[PDB]
Amino acid sequence: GSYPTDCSIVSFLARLGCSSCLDYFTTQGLTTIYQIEHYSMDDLASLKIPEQFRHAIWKGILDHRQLHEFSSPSHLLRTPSS
Repeated sequence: GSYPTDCSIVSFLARLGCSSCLDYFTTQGLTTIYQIEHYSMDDLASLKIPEQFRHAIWKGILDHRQLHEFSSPSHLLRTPSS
């Protein structure tokens, strides 16, 4: 519902076994996983998601972010700004 989407908090949470947590996401306006693809433990906690769930959920979101940006020691450089 509401425009086409890919990964939803419903399926995203279902895979982790915490679909009930959706109420906390919807209560703030989050229905898609992408909407929180870059969510922090703070934001997740702000929505009212418990620490026992925010961690699991947060973990799932992080794993999704790694797909877009991988990490490796001594491989690629970057141009830092102070």
